[PDB]
Formats: sequence, structure tokens, C-alpha cells
Amino acid sequence: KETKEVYEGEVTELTPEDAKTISHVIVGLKSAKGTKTLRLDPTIYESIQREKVSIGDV
Amino acid sequence: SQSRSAKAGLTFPVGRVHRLLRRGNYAQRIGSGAPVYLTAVLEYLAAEILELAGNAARDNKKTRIIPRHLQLAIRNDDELNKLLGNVTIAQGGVLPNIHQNLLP
Amino acid sequence: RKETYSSYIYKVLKQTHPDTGISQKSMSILNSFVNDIFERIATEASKLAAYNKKSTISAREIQTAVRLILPGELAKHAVSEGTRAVTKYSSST
Amino acid sequence: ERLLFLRSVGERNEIGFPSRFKSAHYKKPTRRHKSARQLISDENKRINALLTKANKLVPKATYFSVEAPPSIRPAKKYCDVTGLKGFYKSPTNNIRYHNAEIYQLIVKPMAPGVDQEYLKLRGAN
Amino acid sequence: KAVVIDDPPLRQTPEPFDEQSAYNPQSPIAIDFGSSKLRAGFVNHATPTHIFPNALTKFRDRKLNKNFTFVGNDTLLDQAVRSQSRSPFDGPFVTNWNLTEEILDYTFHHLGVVPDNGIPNPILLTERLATVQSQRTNWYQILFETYNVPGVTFGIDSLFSFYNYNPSGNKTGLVISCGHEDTNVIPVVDGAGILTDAKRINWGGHQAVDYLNDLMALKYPYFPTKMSYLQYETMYKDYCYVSRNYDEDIEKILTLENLDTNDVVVEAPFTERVAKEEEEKKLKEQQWRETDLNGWIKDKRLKLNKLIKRRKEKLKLRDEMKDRKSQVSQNRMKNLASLAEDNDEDWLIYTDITQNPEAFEEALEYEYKDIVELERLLLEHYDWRNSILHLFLRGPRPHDSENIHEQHQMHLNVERIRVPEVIFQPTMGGQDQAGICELSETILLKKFGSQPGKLSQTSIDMVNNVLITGGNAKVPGLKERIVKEFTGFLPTGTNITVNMSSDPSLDAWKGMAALARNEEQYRKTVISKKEYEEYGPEYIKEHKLGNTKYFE
Repeated sequence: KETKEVYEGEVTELTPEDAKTISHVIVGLKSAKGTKTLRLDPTIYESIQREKVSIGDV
Repeated sequence: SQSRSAKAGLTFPVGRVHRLLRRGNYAQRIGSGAPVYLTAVLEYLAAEILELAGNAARDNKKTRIIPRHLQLAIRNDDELNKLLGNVTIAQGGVLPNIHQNLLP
Repeated sequence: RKETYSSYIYKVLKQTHPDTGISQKSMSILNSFVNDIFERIATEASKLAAYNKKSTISAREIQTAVRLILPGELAKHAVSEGTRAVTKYSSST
Repeated sequence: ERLLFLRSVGERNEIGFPSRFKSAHYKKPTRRHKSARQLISDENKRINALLTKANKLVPKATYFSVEAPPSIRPAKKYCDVTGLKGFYKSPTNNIRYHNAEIYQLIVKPMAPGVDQEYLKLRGAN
Repeated sequence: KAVVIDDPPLRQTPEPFDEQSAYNPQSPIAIDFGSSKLRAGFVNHATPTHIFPNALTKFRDRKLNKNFTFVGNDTLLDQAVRSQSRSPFDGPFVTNWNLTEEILDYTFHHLGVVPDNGIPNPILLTERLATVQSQRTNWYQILFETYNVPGVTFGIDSLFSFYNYNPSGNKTGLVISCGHEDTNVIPVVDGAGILTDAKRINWGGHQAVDYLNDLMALKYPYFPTKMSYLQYETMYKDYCYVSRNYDEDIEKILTLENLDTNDVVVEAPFTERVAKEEEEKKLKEQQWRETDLNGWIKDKRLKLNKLIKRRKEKLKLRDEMKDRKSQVSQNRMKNLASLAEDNDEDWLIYTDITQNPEAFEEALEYEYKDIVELERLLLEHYDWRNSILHLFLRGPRPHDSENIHEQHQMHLNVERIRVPEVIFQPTMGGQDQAGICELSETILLKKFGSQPGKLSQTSIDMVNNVLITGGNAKVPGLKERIVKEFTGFLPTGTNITVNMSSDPSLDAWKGMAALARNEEQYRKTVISKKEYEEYGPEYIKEHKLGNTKYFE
């Protein structure tokens, strides 16, 4: 038995902070029913930076 | 610094036509858009004539521009002939035209 | 310093037909043609300036004179290119 | 009857120089017209004069701080003729059109002096 | 069936006036000096007793040689006196104050006031947000000199309507007002308008009707009848609505099934051997048509199709010859120079290279006659639904150019939603400003100590009390669109309440009446004669319902 949890939408804020190692990344997501902000892991930030994700992408 | 022709993106001069407009006593006051408008019009007209002349010179399979090609370009084109229906040409010749009944 | 338009029409010929040369009689044809067009357009603009009690020649009078002199397709292309050049020159910021 | 009913209304609305609904001191002044374009001019010239006096302070609520700033998102492009979505823009007169038949029937054969008030609606002339 | 528009019908009964017996010289009097309408009436009533347009005519009689004066509803009596009405306003400001003085005298006469050395009642007046110093200087001058008023207060009509719908005077909310000449967004904290964060868009009802008039003038350049401002105002009032989603409605606004229900048509008001061989061929053709009509009809249809294909190829050749940059013109120039640079066949080629402008027309007429004969032989034995332009002008029906009634018709298909969209996208009207939703977003999400992502308590209280006012809020679909945008940019689960009255053009006067009925907070806003004589016309009374000072 497993569960699936998905966040998707348009990026409205991508602000990382360090200490040269990033501590955590705040990402803001937006959809048609509203918006929601998240805290994120540095490894997921590396995965975001791999995909060339900027402000305004889905 | 730099000239006004590159400021307006042209190759023809702007101060030269401003000077020629100035003491040409057309009027005692001349605005700033007057030489750039005249410069752009002269640009387009010279470019169109040079396009048709180069096409006629290539059409002759001969690598220079001879006034026979200028005559061919002037009279083959419709409204260039309308603009230049008054001026006689130097060393140009006459376009070949035979009326239909003279052919037997 | 006898003044003529030789270099400028040499380059605008050179941006479209690189391996082509001009004869000197032809060189004189383009020089006289440019001077004749300049004289016709400028005297029509001066006549239209004297039309309206106006002591200044601006771009609007020359646009009206270009629309008066040229045939129609040449006229609309000339005012299009001249308007683009004027808007290029005016927004020098 | 139409030429008399207006007179009958006009006599029911007498306003005189010694006005009942007015103070004793009229002292009817004379002013220049002062249209709406130069009211902005003398207002910001007065504001600039006060600010340059203060520099040799900070505004709070003037007519020009109330003005809305330009937007930060890109603006939508629409066809100038039909008002639909504008895919293409003509290179001669900078008119945005929808498709081919709009271009061939309107944008190409248009009279010269009609594109300017097509561009005046969005303020692009 | 196309509906017929015209001028609005004229008023019959003249404007009456209140009795002078009920007047008392101590009650205040409220005046809403609007750019489009004037609203005046005494404080003790709930609704104003005098509503009329802000207009004035200097009527001239040819017979009596007397200058008359018709104000407001009395200008709605003749067509000539309606068409020559003049407003004291010029844009968002007032230019000529003689018209305003005459209009104020008219409305003082109609209120049944018996004065003595000026008006004894204090007045309540509205003013524009961040008004020019000259305007308040002139207002102070004309009031305190020509009318001897004891007390004056100034305020914005948006804050008056907010006070009308929140009479406690200390609530927190957001005000959106769509006026005649501008649209404002004002945030309110604890009942006091925060005027350092208010914003204004230069667009109103007047610009919208002018936009519709310009669009109709550009759409139908050969319209034979001239339309007035009032007719375009009726078309703007009747058949304009705000779309739920403008970004996708324009993709399906010109389909055929959508145009069946969402198209409005508006009608302007107005008041021997060769002969024997030919006869034998005709007899043989008649015998073949009587013998085998199907085969003869098929052969005639094939001949007509071949003639049509030949005509299409000839028209394509004629169009291709007209292009100077085409390859056909280059081949013509190559052949012409080939006859000008270096036999009977070459002679025939030179004869065949001649210009045929009228010969092509004669050959096209002959081919049209041959196609007509082929169609007649087929009888004996270009769709407008694919044209976006035809759907744009003449809708989903075929068009008759010869019909006199169809020559005065006017269709409204894209302009029903294009006109009200300018308050959300001001760039379409020519103003380089942000829209309503953008300004509301940058107010709620980045001000009053609200970082983007979490809302402060002030922002939550602002969202929970959004009020829409103004005369231009009569457009349907506005509230649902604002609610959809607001829940678009806000965090999920945020409660959104949007309030709009039944008539959003009379809430300002009810705000004046509610402030004047509340005696305690009245006296913070009144300006006495001694106050104006002491601190001069350069004086701003800071209160919770009016303007503030220009600096800090």
C-alpha cells in the first residue's frame, strides 16, 4: 500500500539561501484555484537546477 | 561623436542635405525631420533604381553597369517610366517595339 | 572640392550586387537623377510651405510633397521607409 | 406651441443680477480659461519649485503619485482590424492582423492615412 | 430581426421644486458634484430629491431676443436644446466656474430655499482624489464669498459610499470605484483611507463610449447615417458585458454556433450553308439531349469544368504577371533583354511578347461567355461561411447589398466584450497602466506588512470586506470576474466577500446623509468661516473621509 502526493502549478517565487551550501529553498506555486508556498530540500533544488527551471514555468 | 546618418540607420548623408536645404532659399526655417525624411526617400529611390539596373546588367550577362541597362530598367518598369516620362537619357537607346501588322 | 554622391550609391549598390561595376556616364546618370529628385521635392515642399502662411518646412510638408510627386506604390513605400527612419532618429534614447 | 412652451418654462426660472440666492458682495471676478492640459503643467511646476526650494521634502499624496505604474507582465497582442488574436504584424505599416484574408482585403489595399487611427486606439501612432 | 435604436425619449413633465414652507435654515444640504450627474437633497431624507444631468444651455430666441437658461432636466425637453448642452467639466477637472455658479443657483432655487445674504445651511461636497490646489482654492473662494456658507467639508465619494455601507466608521476594507472619468482603488484601514497607497486608472464610462464610437466608425467606413453620443451610450448600456475569461472567449467568439445566440443587430433610424449547318447541329444536340440527357449533361458538366479550370489558370497567369518581383516578370525581362542584347519564329515570338492588357480582358469575357454557354448546355441536358471577415461584419447570415434596410444595419459581436475589458487591460485603450486585478494584487500581497506567501491580518480583513461602487458598475459579469481573479492570485482557503449594492450610483449621497445624521463625527470635518479667514485657502483638514496634505 502506497500513497501519491503531487504539487504542481506555476512557479511564482524561487528564493534559495545558503549557510556556500544552500540550507533550504522556498518555492511558491500557483494554480487556478489559488497559490501555495513550500519549503524544499537542497537535493530537490539541485534537481530543479538540472531541469533549467526559472520563474513562470509549470 | 558620430554622424546622424548612423543614428537614423542610413548611408546617405544628413548634414549634407541639411546644408543644401539651408542656403537653397526654399524657406527661412527648416525642421529637424526634414533632412532625415528626404534622406530616406533618396535611399529608397536609389536602391530601387540600382536593383533594377543590376538585374538588367546581369540579364545582359555583362559585369558592369552600362546606360543601356539603365534605359532598360527605366522603360521596362511601369511607374519608374511614369516618374521619368519627361527626361531624355544619355547613350541609352530605344526599347525594341514593332507594330503588329508590319510582321507579314 | 567638387561635390558628388558617388561613394554613397557605390555602397548601396555594393550591399546587393557585389561583383558589379559602374561606368562614369552611368555614374553621372545617378548623380543627375538624385539632384533632380531633390530639386523637385524641395521646391514642392517650399511651395506647400508658402501655401499655409507657414515660414517653416518640417517633415509633414515633405511627406505631403512625396505623396504628391511619386506614383502610388512608390509613394506608400517611400512614406513607410521615411516614417521608419524618422522614428528611428527621434527615439535616440 | 413648441415655440411657446419653451418660453413658458423660461419665465418660470428667472435668475436676476440682484440674486436672491447670493450674498450682498458679488464682486464678480474675471479669470482666464485655464483648460485641463495646463492645470497639470502649473501643478507639477509648482511641485518642482517647492521641491527645489526644499532641496536647497518628501511628497505624500499628489496627483502624480496616485497614478498607476505600468504593469510588469507582458501585454497581449490583438489584431487591429478584427480584435481577435494577432498572430502576424505587417512590415510596412505595423498593423497586426489575424490571418491571410484579413491581410489581403484590408492591410494591403488600405488608403494611406487610415493606419494611423488604427494605431491610435492603442496609442501607437 | 434587428432592433432599432434612436435618441432617448424626451421628458414631458418639467422639473418641479420643493415647497418653501418645509425649508429650515439649520439643516445641512448635500451636493454630489459629479461629472455625469448632479445629486442634491436635504439630509433628513434617505434618497436625494433632485437628480439631473450636469448640463446647461444658453438658449437664444430669435423673436424675443432674450438669452434663456435651461439647466439639467429642463434641457431634456427639445432636441435642439438637448444637443447644445454644455458641461462645466473638462476631463476630470472644472474649468469655467460661471456655469457652476449658475447651476448652483438653479439647484438652490429648486430646493425651496429662502435665503438672506447667502445660504445659511452648511453644505456637503464631493471632490476628486488628490485634487489640484487651484480646484480647492476656487471652491473655497466661490463658496465662502458668493454664498456665505458657515461650514464646508470635502471628501471622496468612494469613501462616502464605504461609510454608507459601514456606518461604524472604523472598519477595514477595500474600495473599487468605477466612475465616469477614472477608476480608483483605495484601501481602507480602520475606517481611514490610506491615500498614500491609492491608485488611479485614466479610464471611465466616457472613454468607453468614445472607444465604441471609434470602433464603429472604423468598422463601417461607408455608413450613410451619422450616429450621436446618446445612441452609442444606449448600445453600450444594453449589449455590453464582462466575459468570465477573455483569454479563451475570443477564440470561439466567431464560430457559427456561437454567433447564433451572441450576435446583436442594430438598425439605424431612417425614412445560308453555315446557318443550315448550325441548325442541323442544334437539331442533333436536341435529339441527343432527348435521347441521352444524363450522358449529355455529364459531358456538358465536364466541358464547363474544363472551361472553369482554363479561366482559373488564366486568372492565375494575370495575377502572376502583375507582380514585379515574380519569376514570370523576370522571365519576361530575360526575353525582352534577349531581344535587346544579342527568322519568322523569332519574329512571332517578338509579336507574342507584346503587352495585352485589354486583349486579356476580351479573352476573359469570351471565356465567361463560353462558360455561360457550357452552363446553359448543362441546364438543357466563394462560401461566406469560410470567411472570417464576412462573419465579422455581417454575422452568420447572407448579405444583400441592394437591400436598403441592410444598408443601415450594424452588428455587435466582438465589441460586446472588447469594450468592458479595458479596465482590466488598460493597454488596449492606449494607457500604459496596470489593470484592476494587478493593482489589487500588488496592494494585497506586497503591502501592509504582507510578504508574498502569507497574509497579514490587515490584508485578510481587507479581502473579507471588498466593496464595488461607482456608476460604471452596471456592467454584468463584473463581480464574478473580480471574484475569479481574486481567488486566482490569493492563497487557498482565503475567504473572499465582494459587496455591490442594487444601485451603485446613489451610495455616495447616502454616505453624505449618513455622515450628517451622525452628529458626533460630523464636527471633525467641518470648516468654519473663521478657519478659512485664519489659515487661508491653503488649508487641508485631515480626517478619515477626505484628502490629506501633499507632503510629510
